[PDB]
Amino acid sequence: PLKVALVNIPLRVPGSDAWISVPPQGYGGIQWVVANLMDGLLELGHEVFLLGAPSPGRPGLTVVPAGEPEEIERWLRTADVDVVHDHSGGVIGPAGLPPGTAFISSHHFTTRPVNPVGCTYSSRAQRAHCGGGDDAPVIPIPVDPARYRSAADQVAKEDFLLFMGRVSPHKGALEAAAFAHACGRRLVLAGPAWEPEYFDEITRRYGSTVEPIGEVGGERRLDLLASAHAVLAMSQAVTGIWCEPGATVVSEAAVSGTPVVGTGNGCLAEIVPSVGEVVGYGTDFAPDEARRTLAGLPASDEVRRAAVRLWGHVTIAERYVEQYRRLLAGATWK
Amino acid sequence: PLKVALVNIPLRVPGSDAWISVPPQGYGGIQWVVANLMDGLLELGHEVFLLGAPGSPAGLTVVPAGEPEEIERWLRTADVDVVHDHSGGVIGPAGLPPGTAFISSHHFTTRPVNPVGCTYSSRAQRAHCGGGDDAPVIPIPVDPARYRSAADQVAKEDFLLFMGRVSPHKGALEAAAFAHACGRRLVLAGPAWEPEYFDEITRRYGSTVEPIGEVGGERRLDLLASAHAVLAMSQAVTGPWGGIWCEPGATVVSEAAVSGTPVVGTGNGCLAEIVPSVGEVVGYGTDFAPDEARRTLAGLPASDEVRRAAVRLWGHVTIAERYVEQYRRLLAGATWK
Ligand SMILES: O=c1ccn([C@@H]2O[C@H](COP(=O)(O)OP(=O)(O)O)[C@@H](O)[C@H]2O)c(=O)[nH]1
Ligand SMILES: O=c1ccn([C@@H]2O[C@H](COP(=O)(O)OP(=O)(O)O)[C@@H](O)[C@H]2O)c(=O)[nH]1
Repeated sequence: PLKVALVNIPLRVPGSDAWISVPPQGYGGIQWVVANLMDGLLELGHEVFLLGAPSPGRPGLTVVPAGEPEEIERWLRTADVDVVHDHSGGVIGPAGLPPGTAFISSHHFTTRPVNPVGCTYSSRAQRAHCGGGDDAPVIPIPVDPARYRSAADQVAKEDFLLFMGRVSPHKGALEAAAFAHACGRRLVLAGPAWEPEYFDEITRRYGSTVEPIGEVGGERRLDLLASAHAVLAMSQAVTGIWCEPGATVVSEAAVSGTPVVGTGNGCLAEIVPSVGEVVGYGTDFAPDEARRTLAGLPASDEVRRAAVRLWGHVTIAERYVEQYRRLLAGATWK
Repeated sequence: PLKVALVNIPLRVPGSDAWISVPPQGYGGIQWVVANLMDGLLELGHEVFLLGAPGSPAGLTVVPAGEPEEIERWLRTADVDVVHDHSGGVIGPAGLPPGTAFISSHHFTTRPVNPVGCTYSSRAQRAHCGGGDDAPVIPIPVDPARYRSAADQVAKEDFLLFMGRVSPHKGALEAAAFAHACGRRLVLAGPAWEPEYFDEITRRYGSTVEPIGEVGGERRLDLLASAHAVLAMSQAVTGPWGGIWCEPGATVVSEAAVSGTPVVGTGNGCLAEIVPSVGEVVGYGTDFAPDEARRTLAGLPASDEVRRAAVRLWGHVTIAERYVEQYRRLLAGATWK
């Protein structure tokens, strides 16, 4: 079995000197990746060391009290692990690691990575857009069904469409509102709204469709993912040009028995069709084609099974351990 | 002489359909770099075609292509010698007519889409973006004619000035901490898009900071000119861009300096390279000893000193000319990174 350090993106609760946790109390895509990843890792019986997230006891899991990047680099210089798995985007790197420690990253950004050697990408669209070479492995966002509402949880479906993410132009909140209005359905707008003008223009334009609820967390987040009719993942090629790297909410919605309407943006082209349908860019959604797009979305059972088949936390973590071992074997790229 | 197509970063005005101009109506430093460069280029006798900024004040030609598709269609048919990208690779070399040269100014913390024919505003940026030793470094240009002069005789005021996004990596908090140490006021000019951080500042340093929100036009210019110093306190903090923050070119420094205002900054990325020309580099974080920051503040150079400094190092003409040099190199068949 491996000892594997998971370097989470080091990040402070806004306003606080407290840390954002893995998993996160609210908004936080990468911290969710690490959490369904570490769960998988541990189920495979690997030893996990959680860094950049000083956070929640389970066997095999060590939460290192290191969050400051220099606290991490220091801890990592003397750490007795086999695999440094960076999820932070290069807050730390390969140099200064003890000899025979393998370096690996999962790339979660639209920009080219600090550390392209031993880098992995959420999608082929991402790899391409970041300049990743052909032998660079593409490994999707993983999802632990245990973190999310199951069929056994008995959460009933309701009428609304759901947006969960930052209320920002590249996330397509306005386009979500335009789709939901085209279907004659409410959009619950769950997410941090930090850009006032764009928020106000959403409500000015689709005020009667959208219900803004702010950033959400814990039980509410899971109940919302579980109950929504569809989750809207409508990222837009705006200024990068925005290419969605891995689209965290697509595995969450699907694993919560919720199908997805998204765009073909970056990674959405590759994953959305497995659990829903891809629509075009913009806000010009003809109503009946839209309601028609809604009514050919799979059922809770089929998306919940596609999620696990394709992105299951154990399956995906096994795809990573095979890389860790290529690395430790003397394998490299790119 | 040359016709240079200059690609601004195409961005809509928030909540509107209209475009952010060059120079920008408010906040935006790529849009100023471009404005300041265009000035230089226009002065040196070249023809400029401004893309990525339809609707801007119009030998300049402002092209009505703002959308990247709109821009790249125009580029595919234009008769220009040089395409100069400032957008971070919203467009690229492929599909330009044969013998059009490609060059970018890299304005970002992250590695560029178009590493070939890329230039960086600072050596920290180039190092940090993985740019080769052959990739020109050419800092932010400043056109003095865009700012207050000595002749303008703007009366200096007591206050310290922050001018940027009130975000953590820009160190608004730390600037408030530095102003409080000096016993001065911090005029906090800029977009506060992040409530809790901004609430964090006002909580710790409420009698120190005067938040005014975003500014432009004549208020902006006067503020740059009347401030006792400008605060450029970027922090080596982790971010949404991914990685540690590393200030690539720090446009506000050149602005301050050419306005007769000295700068107190950190050593973050480019700052280390430009701030000691026009003021003092200080430590990261909020722990400033009063008397020592007070020292730092009274030891800063005078208006005349920094203005001579800005022009000398970052003069729009002198900086546009180092670009042209790079344009001709490319058209002559040179390459790099
Ligand atoms: O109010 C919210 C909005 C979003 N999220 C979470 O934030 C992540 C969104 O990350 P994603 O990669 O989909 O969007 P991005 O982080 O790229 O903007 C997902 O885990 C969401 O469940 C949340 O917890 N509360
Ligand atoms: O209220 C404001 C705040 C900032 N700025 C301008 O915003 C740009 C800040 O760019 P800088 O490179 O210093 O910081 P960054 O672009 O990385 O946020 C500069 O031109 C400032 O003069 C402005 O015009 N009004």
